[PDB]
Formats: sequence, C-alpha cells, structure tokens
Amino acid sequence: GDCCIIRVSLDVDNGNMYKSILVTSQDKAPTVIRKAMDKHNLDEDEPEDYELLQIISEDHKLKIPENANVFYAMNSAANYDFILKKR
Amino acid sequence: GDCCIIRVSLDVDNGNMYKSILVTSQDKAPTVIRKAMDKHNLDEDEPEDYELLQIISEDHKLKIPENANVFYAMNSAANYDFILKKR
Repeated sequence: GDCCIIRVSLDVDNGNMYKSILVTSQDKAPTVIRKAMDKHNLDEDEPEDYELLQIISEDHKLKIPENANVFYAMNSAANYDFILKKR
Repeated sequence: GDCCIIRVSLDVDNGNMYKSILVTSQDKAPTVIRKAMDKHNLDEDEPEDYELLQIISEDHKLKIPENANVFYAMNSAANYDFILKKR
C-alpha cells in the first residue's frame, strides 16, 4: 500500500537533526510520534507530550492535529521536514 | 519522499507466494525486479529476462515498461499486486 518517508527533528534552537521515518497511508499522529521518539531514544517521555509540525518554510510550520492521519493532513507539495515539538 | 509497499509473486509453479518490496519515487524496474528475484531465490537468470506486471483485475494486467520508474509507471488506483514474468 501507499507510503511516504519523512524527516523528523527535535524542536531545537536553530534547525538541525533529522531522523527519517516510514509513514503509511494508515498512520495517525501518535504512531508517527512514537516512531520519531524511537529514532531519537525518547524514553524521555510520552507521545501526549509531543505535537508534530511540518516545515513549509522559515516563516511557516504546519501543525498536525492531535489524532489526524499524517499522510493526508500533511502538505505533500512542501518539503517532508518535520518538528517533534514538546508541548 | 513518496513510496509504496508493493508485493510480488511469480508466474510459475502454481501456488501464490508473495514477497514485499519498498518502492521509492526514484526506483526503476530492473532494480526492483532484482530485489524480487533475490527474494524469491531466482538464480539462473538476469533481470533483463524478466518483466513486471501489475494485476489490474482478473482479465486485466499492466506491463511496467523495462527502464521505467515503478512508482509513477504503475496504476496507483489499483491493487499493489505484481507478478514477475519471463520476456
């Protein structure tokens, strides 16, 4: 079935360190945050502590809604670069 | 970037054995066919001896052109079921 491979960094003071993950057509925001937290060894806590944002440009980050399908809520015309932001 | 998880079987000894491959936007037929033949253990022949072959419906099959990007040459509106065939 359908997929996309995205880049996820932590929310950090200037840009920086992306870890790649596989997003299926079925993946909602908490599963993709759990995958992104595993790529960064976040036994420094829970998927509820975290929101996900897409980097549209320097002046725009796109907020992924709490239980949304990531594959269809993302802007797939923009670059696949995301923040794992600790809310 | 974008991708699909595709499963491939053989045209040969009549019981349907699937193997999954991850196909990216950049993947060409002979390279995904290479992966499929290694996954089925096809070791007498070269990747040029073989075509792919998406099952569009019963009575209907799609030939992926020999040097084409599988991701954009396949029927994305259909079953992600492929068989590997001689010629």
